[PDB]
Amino acid sequence: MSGPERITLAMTGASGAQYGLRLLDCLVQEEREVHFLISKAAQLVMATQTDVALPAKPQAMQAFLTEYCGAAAGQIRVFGQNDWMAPPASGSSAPNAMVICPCSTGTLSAVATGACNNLIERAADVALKERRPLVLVPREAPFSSIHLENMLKLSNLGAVILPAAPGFYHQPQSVEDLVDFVVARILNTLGIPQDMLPRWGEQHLVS
Amino acid sequence: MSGPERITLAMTGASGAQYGLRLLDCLVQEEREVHFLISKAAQLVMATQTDVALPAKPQAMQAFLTEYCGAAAGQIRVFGQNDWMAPPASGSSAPNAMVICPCSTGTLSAVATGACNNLIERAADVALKERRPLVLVPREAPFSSIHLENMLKLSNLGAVILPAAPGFYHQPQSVEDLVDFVVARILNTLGIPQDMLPRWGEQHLVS
Amino acid sequence: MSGPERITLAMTGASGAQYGLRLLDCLVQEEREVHFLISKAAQLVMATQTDVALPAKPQAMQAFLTEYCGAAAGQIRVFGQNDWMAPPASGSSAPNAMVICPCSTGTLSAVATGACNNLIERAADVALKERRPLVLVPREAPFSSIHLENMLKLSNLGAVILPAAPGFYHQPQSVEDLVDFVVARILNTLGIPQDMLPRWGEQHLVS
Amino acid sequence: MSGPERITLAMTGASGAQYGLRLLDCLVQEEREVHFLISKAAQLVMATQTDVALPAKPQAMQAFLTEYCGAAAGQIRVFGQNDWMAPPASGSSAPNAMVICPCSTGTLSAVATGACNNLIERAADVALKERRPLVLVPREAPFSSIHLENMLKLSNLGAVILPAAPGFYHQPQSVEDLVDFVVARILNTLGIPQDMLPRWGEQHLVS
Amino acid sequence: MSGPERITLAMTGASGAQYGLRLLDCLVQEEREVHFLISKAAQLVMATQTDVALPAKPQAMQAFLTEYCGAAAGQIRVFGQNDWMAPPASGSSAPNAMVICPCSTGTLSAVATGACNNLIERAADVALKERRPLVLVPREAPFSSIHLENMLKLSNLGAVILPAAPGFYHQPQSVEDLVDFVVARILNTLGIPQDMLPRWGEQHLVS
Amino acid sequence: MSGPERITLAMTGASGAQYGLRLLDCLVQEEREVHFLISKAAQLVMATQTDVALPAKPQAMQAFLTEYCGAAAGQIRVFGQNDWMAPPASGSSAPNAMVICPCSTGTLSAVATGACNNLIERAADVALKERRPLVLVPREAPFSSIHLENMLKLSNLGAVILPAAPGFYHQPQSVEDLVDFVVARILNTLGIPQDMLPRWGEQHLVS
Amino acid sequence: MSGPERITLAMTGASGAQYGLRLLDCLVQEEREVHFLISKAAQLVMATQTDVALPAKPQAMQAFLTEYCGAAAGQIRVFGQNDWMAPPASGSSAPNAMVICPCSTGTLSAVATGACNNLIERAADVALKERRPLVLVPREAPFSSIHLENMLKLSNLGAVILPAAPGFYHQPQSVEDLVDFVVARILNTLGIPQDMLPRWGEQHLVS
Amino acid sequence: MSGPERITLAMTGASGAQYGLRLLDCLVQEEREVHFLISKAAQLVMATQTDVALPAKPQAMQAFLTEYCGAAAGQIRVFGQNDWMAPPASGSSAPNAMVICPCSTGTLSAVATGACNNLIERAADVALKERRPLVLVPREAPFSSIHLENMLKLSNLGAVILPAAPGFYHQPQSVEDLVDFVVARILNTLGIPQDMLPRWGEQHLVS
Ligand SMILES: Cc1cc2nc3c(=O)[nH]c(=O)nc-3n(C[C@H](O)[C@H](O)[C@H](O)COP(=O)(O)O)c2cc1C
Ligand SMILES: Cc1cc2nc3c(=O)[nH]c(=O)nc-3n(C[C@H](O)[C@H](O)[C@H](O)COP(=O)(O)O)c2cc1C
Ligand SMILES: Cc1cc2nc3c(=O)[nH]c(=O)nc-3n(C[C@H](O)[C@H](O)[C@H](O)COP(=O)(O)O)c2cc1C
Ligand SMILES: Cc1cc2nc3c(=O)[nH]c(=O)nc-3n(C[C@H](O)[C@H](O)[C@H](O)COP(=O)(O)O)c2cc1C
Ligand SMILES: Cc1cc2nc3c(=O)[nH]c(=O)nc-3n(C[C@H](O)[C@H](O)[C@H](O)COP(=O)(O)O)c2cc1C
Ligand SMILES: Cc1cc2nc3c(=O)[nH]c(=O)nc-3n(C[C@H](O)[C@H](O)[C@H](O)COP(=O)(O)O)c2cc1C
Ligand SMILES: Cc1cc2nc3c(=O)[nH]c(=O)nc-3n(C[C@H](O)[C@H](O)[C@H](O)COP(=O)(O)O)c2cc1C
Ligand SMILES: Cc1cc2nc3c(=O)[nH]c(=O)nc-3n(C[C@H](O)[C@H](O)[C@H](O)COP(=O)(O)O)c2cc1C
Ligand SMILES: CC(C)=CCOP(=O)(O)O
Ligand SMILES: CC(C)=CCOP(=O)(O)O
Ligand SMILES: CC(C)=CCOP(=O)(O)O
Ligand SMILES: CC(C)=CCOP(=O)(O)O
Ligand SMILES: CC(C)=CCOP(=O)(O)O
Ligand SMILES: CC(C)=CCOP(=O)(O)O
Ligand SMILES: CC(C)=CCOP(=O)(O)O
Ligand SMILES: CC(C)=CCOP(=O)(O)O
Ligand SMILES: [K+]
Ligand SMILES: [K+]
Ligand SMILES: [K+]
Ligand SMILES: [K+]
Ligand SMILES: [K+]
Ligand SMILES: [K+]
Ligand SMILES: [K+]
Ligand SMILES: [K+]
Repeated sequence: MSGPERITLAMTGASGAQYGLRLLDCLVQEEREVHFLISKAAQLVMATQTDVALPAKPQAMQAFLTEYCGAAAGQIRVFGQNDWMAPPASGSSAPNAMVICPCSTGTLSAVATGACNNLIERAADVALKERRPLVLVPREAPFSSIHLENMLKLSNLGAVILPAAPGFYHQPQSVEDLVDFVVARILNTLGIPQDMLPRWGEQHLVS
Repeated sequence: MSGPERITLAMTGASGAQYGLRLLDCLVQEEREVHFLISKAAQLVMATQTDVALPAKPQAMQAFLTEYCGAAAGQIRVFGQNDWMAPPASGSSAPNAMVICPCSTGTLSAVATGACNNLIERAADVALKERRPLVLVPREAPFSSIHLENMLKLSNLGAVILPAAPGFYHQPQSVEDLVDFVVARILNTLGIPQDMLPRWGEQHLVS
Repeated sequence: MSGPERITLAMTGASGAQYGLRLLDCLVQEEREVHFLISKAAQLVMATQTDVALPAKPQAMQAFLTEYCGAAAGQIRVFGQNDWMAPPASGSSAPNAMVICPCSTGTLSAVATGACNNLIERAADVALKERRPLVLVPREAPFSSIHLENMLKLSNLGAVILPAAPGFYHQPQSVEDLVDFVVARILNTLGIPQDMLPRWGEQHLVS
Repeated sequence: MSGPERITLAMTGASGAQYGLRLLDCLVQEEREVHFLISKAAQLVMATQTDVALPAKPQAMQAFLTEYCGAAAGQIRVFGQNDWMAPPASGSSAPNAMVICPCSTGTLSAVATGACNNLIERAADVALKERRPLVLVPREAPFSSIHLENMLKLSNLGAVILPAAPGFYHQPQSVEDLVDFVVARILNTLGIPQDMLPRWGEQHLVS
Repeated sequence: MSGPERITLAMTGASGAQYGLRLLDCLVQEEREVHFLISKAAQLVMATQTDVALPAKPQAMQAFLTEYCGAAAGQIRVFGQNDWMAPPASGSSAPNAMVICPCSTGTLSAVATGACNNLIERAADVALKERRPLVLVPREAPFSSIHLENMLKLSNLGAVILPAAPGFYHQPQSVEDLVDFVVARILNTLGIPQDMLPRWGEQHLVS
Repeated sequence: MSGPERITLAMTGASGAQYGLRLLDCLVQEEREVHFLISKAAQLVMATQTDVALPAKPQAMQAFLTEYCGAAAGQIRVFGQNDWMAPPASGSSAPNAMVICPCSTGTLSAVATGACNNLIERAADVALKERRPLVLVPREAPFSSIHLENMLKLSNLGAVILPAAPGFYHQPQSVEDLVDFVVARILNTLGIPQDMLPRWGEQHLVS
Repeated sequence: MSGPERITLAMTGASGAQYGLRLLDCLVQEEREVHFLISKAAQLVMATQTDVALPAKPQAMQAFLTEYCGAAAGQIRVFGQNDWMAPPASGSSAPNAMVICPCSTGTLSAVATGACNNLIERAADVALKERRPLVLVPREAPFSSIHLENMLKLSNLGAVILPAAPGFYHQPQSVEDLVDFVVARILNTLGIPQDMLPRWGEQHLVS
Repeated sequence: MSGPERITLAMTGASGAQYGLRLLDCLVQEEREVHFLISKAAQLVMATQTDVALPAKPQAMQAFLTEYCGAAAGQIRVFGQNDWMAPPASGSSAPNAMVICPCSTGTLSAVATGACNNLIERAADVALKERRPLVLVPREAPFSSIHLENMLKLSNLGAVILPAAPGFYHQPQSVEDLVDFVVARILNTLGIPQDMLPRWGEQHLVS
């Protein structure tokens, strides 16, 4: 397989739960293992703004998502926000790529300053210290200088800042086509195959 | 009226021509005067990726857009990329708010470094030196450190960096609802009335 | 009216609950709408160091403060520390000026780094990204370099750093006259009328 | 009226006394109140290089300028260099816009570093802490790196750096037309009406 | 004795003469030697805003303060603003702790930039080069970025920035109790005994 | 194969056309696909200073280079300076390593500031945002501070700055041996096999 | 002769064509060789705002200026905006001092960032890398922070930033006397004799 | 003579001994005095990679080089790596220009940080403190960020960073023509006559 075997996928409380769910579904279809983390605010976002009824407790959530995605047994692991026994809490874990999708401005801040107040924050701290892939998908507008300084610091350290800013050059016909644009760019960044967004200019031989 | 009487609206060659057109249409409906600028690459973007057939020459373009938006005579002015006689080229002009929507990474760079290679770039140079509103709507993913340093410099100087990153909390049902989300935030930033996005929590009295 | 129609007033756990209460009372008398936020530590400060018995729950608190200030019905809204449905959580809300009075060093830190761990912190994140007024009233001594770097970053971004450092040039005769000095400066910063502190030198014609 | 009711106009010892006098005269004609400050070196500049015989003492100076400009009684207030009873010494004063025209490199330095050795310097310190308009009109050539760092620091904080660098695009026929160019830009910056410099391109409809 | 034998106490022209006088009185009661410096603006502040009639000349002032505080003969030394023969002008002097209380923003600026235009400024220059204690008690609101950068530079070099920002956790009943709060913190910083402010939590054994 | 399948090779107007041609020829022999870009100034450099007669138009150029290198059909693609349909214009393209050989100081500047005025500049903007290899081969002497700051910024972001500074430790006998030294280092940087420069010390077992 | 034998004089599109022409005329009278460069925007400025009818093409322009100034044959050389065969394009050229008079903010930007999009920009890049004199004569008001950062960077590298900010201490009676003031300062900076501005205080023996 | 009478020529252990020898030979032919310094690693480079058999000891080396270059008696002085009696060790010496050709990355580091571990390093420390010419000829590829930061620091202080990066615009036919290109640029930087590289465009009159 091209790309990582295991992805830590953290959802935080920005608008854009759709991107996180679609990414989870694509990662499952490419037979990757997913370590799934979700914040309390992202639970509120999904509950109040989508019609996905995600159970609260980690075991019930793991069962629901496994069904939602047609995943294989053990393929999706769910860990709670203080579960320091989970692999992402330590750099001695097996290597995983991490994506925070969507990434709230508060989680962006925590990651940039090294705050470790929950497993999502610690898992990012670990990704950075181990030089493992870390992709952040912020969804905010406007971006303040605080936001931008936090993104720049992390980009300078090798994190990928991939805003939830879809393009229109594939002639999107639905919300889903926009969601898929961003998910495709994430998978491209991770080096995981995707067929939602063609390779620009692949057939163009001469100008 | 709340907000500026005159907006300089510059379209550049990022993906997202839809946002610029929708904004132009909303600004016309709020009876503002619009000084319209468009780059050669943004012409290519509109031509090759929308089904708006925008004429090439400024006078023909002014006629087309006036029709497209139902604008009043003289309400939309169009200026070409080297027309230094246009009001935006000088700070002695009547005050206008400026929005670059969408804003390519190259135009973001030019603005942040003070390059003045065309009227769009000069018009931004002028907005900043006069302390007149300047809103940039970048549409790129990922954002590199180069992009982020350019946005941060400009945000620190009082420009508003408003990425084309729509939210989902109004339950969007179409591409157009996403486009309108970003346009609404622009109009909110400018202080111009809009009814596309409700005021969050306006009826919420107690927690 | 001169000045903002709506103020988000956040009280945090620094010494100086008196300033926050006096400001709330003045804002009510100038017929402004107040969105009131208070941290758990500021509850402890008021409980253990004032003889204002503030109820714990938001609805009971809203009733108490409305009585305390002689406010009109709906004039004071109270929101709890995780109530993301409240207007201050989103920039799509109606514009409000925000004052954090008093501002603990921990809340100063959170605001300067973009941490968003409660509604007060998020509401400040929003104020800054929207370019809406944000006034911080720290009460600490000494100020460390950490404190000072956090204040400087925010001042450079357009927040007003207004320490709880009263002046003596109005010949204060009581604690209340000192409290009113600081409240007056806040209201002056906000552009809201006040008659507690005269306009210096207004009658002085020549030197 | 558009623009501020009251302007603090400080003249310091750079070459260009003409600009300060012309500005004072225009501000009087637009019926603004002017709080006039002048340094000892600027007195020497006016005395030795203009044929305006400005009296030394504040009361005599106030009488002379009131005559010179055709001002109304009390319209021009004059304050001496240590008169801390004057409104500009305190932020509790009524709001004024401040212009230092011309601005010597030493006064530029004092303002940028926060030195408060006289009323002009203090009045600028106050303008900056209150977020009130502050315009500096330096007249020096070359600009050293010291000068440029001082201007940049202040520009970054929201002061307007408006060098005494007139333009030629109105076809100036006299020294006075050059002086008026700079005065016009000052008044434009302040938001005060002026008819000396037309609005560039106001009649230009299309390119 | 705990703490320094000799304190250089400089009063400058900020509002808050009360703090400087109260500190002088406490230092006298703890049998310390005080080298007293006062600026011309601080003389104006005391004259116009307190009912302490401080004589102008150093010898007359030394006599007055010695009486005011019940000091011993030679215990208070007074030095004028250009008296370079005074111990504080040279680092070869016997070691003293220095406190500038209150500290105007102009004196803060001078100290941070190394300006040495009077004995107070030089005495601070010396304190910093000798690594002797230097405490600054600014009294200003708002603090501008200029103020904050000057405080941060000095704090980073080991000066103590102790704003005149009293706390309310000792249940102050008068202006004097607020003044004493700040004076207590100064004496704590200096390591000099004081009984005005109890030791927080000294009797609290367990949570 | 070790190393990238596809290289974007941009030639710009520095002295050293020989290096770009030799690299193109080596890349062809290692059966890589080459997306070839050349600036107008680099055309002038090749025309006026080499005896390679490179046709002007992209299709004619593609035919000429395919012959020059003995390339396979479609192996060399040529794109013009505004051809935004070419793969290098978008990060959604298939991954390529990019080398700018030689790299003029103006192209170095454009890349470091994010200017995107042609396809070479955009292609570098894309390489950096996608974290794809980007190698710059400047040929200038002296290097100014402007040059050096631009190289440092890009090196800090992960671009490889490989000046056209050949070594002499392989005992070069001709200009071609010097050219091959630099080309070898490029291919080593890219991870592409080369046999022009031996592996230093590969047979040295002990000191 | 004192000063340089050869000056590269670049005119760019700021207001102030008069200064460039007057300087050219003075340089000719001091029998210097002038390599003359002019941008397209500066052609528009001269055409639309002076009554100097400057031919478009370099040879016709060289003939016109030679007549205008009474220059000797070959004394004025004119080079077009892409003529890389001209001496200023290379540091291997004979040494020249360079002056950009007037200097637009866009040309200031290009020089400060190292952009080399035309011969003027390259010629400045070369001046800086060779440590040859480079004088920039900006004419803008206000100066933004972008402008000021660009000037500071270049001043720190040894370029002379000489704004078109004339002085009044020679009692100017006409526009021409103001123009000559700035030209005199340029010639003083270059070390070329001039008799338009006396040497300040040359006859003053004692104070 | 144009240029310096005395050059300190230091050879260090980068590849490119040829440049140092050729420069020494040209300096001798222009009848300059040369103070020659060579590191132990540069001895190894010359020994193992050239067929110049340079004696080890300073006196034997001085004799050999005097013969090699056809120098006059005393024209070449050789000093060993700890000979602090040599003129270059002190700024009280007669002024010399210094060139380090070639300049290893370790010697570049030492110079940039002020390390003074041998006479070459000290001689550069002295050149910089005396503001005497200092030219560094690094020969490395790639340049790391460490290298680039060290070059930038020194360039900012007025050292000339002249990489061993020859140009091809004189149609080089041999290794020697490339070596001579770099040597010519060095001599141009020093202001010493050379006829190896023509003056670009000297005969080009018009574009
Ligand atoms: C409906 C809803 C939408 C939100 N949308 C955003 C958003 O788009 N961007 C953002 O930064 N925060 C948004 N927030 C706020 C955060 O959820 C909040 O700041 C929270 O503290 C984030 O916590 P977390 O980072 O642990 O998920 C939203 C909250 C809610 C309730
Ligand atoms: C179809 C198309 C889509 C593009 N989309 C983007 C984009 O989303 N973001 C971007 O920064 N550049 C995009 N570009 C590239 C720019 O158009 C290019 O860098 C150009 O130089 C911008 O010039 P301008 O800033 O003058 O409009 C796109 C180009 C094309 C043809
Ligand atoms: C009685 C009392 C007084 C306090 N006074 C201060 C103070 O003056 N300044 C301060 O920064 N923190 C003070 N604190 C501490 C904070 O309350 C504490 O750091 C807390 O975490 C702040 O949380 P908050 O920012 O959410 O309100 C005080 C706490 C108590 C109990
Ligand atoms: C005739 C004259 C002209 C001066 N022109 C300038 C000038 O153009 N720019 C400047 O910075 N200083 C100029 N100075 C010097 C200042 O006046 C001097 O540095 C003084 O200290 C400024 O003090 P002030 O800032 O309190 O007015 C001039 C002085 C005189 C006498
Ligand atoms: C009544 C009065 C009150 C003042 N209060 C303050 C103050 O609170 N803070 C301050 O920085 N300056 C204040 N100033 C201004 C200064 O005294 C002024 O800037 C002066 O130059 C300070 O000089 P000094 O630092 O030598 O004492 C006040 C002045 C007066 C007359
Ligand atoms: C013959 C010739 C040689 C040049 N050599 C160099 C060089 O070695 N380094 C350089 O930075 N620029 C050199 N230039 C200049 C550039 O070509 C010029 O600055 C141009 O604008 C670069 O444009 P480009 O980056 O789009 O290729 C040379 C130009 C010519 C004509
Ligand atoms: C009549 C006229 C006057 C101008 N005056 C100025 C000016 O004073 N300062 C400036 O920076 N730009 C001015 N500009 C704008 C520039 O000419 C413009 O930004 C252009 O791109 C500069 O290009 P250049 O630097 O290649 O000459 C003016 C343009 C015109 C038409
Ligand atoms: C054959 C040879 C070639 C070397 N070439 C280089 C080179 O090109 N660049 C470089 O920085 N170091 C090169 N080095 C390494 C240095 O000589 C080494 O780092 C040494 O410590 C430099 O010491 P010096 O600066 O006192 O001369 C080379 C060494 C040898 C043996
Ligand atoms: C949960 C855990 C064992 C953390 C320690 O991990 P690491 O050594 O800090 O990478
Ligand atoms: C096109 C024009 C007159 C530009 C000059 O404007 P400004 O004086 O630089 O604001
Ligand atoms: C609670 C809420 C809808 C937050 C989203 O606000 P915004 O789009 O980030 O200003
Ligand atoms: C002259 C005077 C009362 C200065 C105090 O003003 P502020 O409180 O520092 O704005
Ligand atoms: C007044 C005096 C002797 C100052 C010299 O003191 P120091 O040597 O600078 O500490
Ligand atoms: C030419 C093109 C479709 C550019 C958009 O690419 P990307 O989304 O900015 O990587
Ligand atoms: C036009 C030309 C030969 C440019 C090369 O000059 P240089 O070697 O970069 O000073
Ligand atoms: C070898 C020697 C006398 C070094 C002292 O030189 P300098 O005073 O540091 O320039
Ligand atoms: K598109
Ligand atoms: K949502
Ligand atoms: K007072
Ligand atoms: K003009
Ligand atoms: K308290
Ligand atoms: K070698
Ligand atoms: K004058
Ligand atoms: K060449």
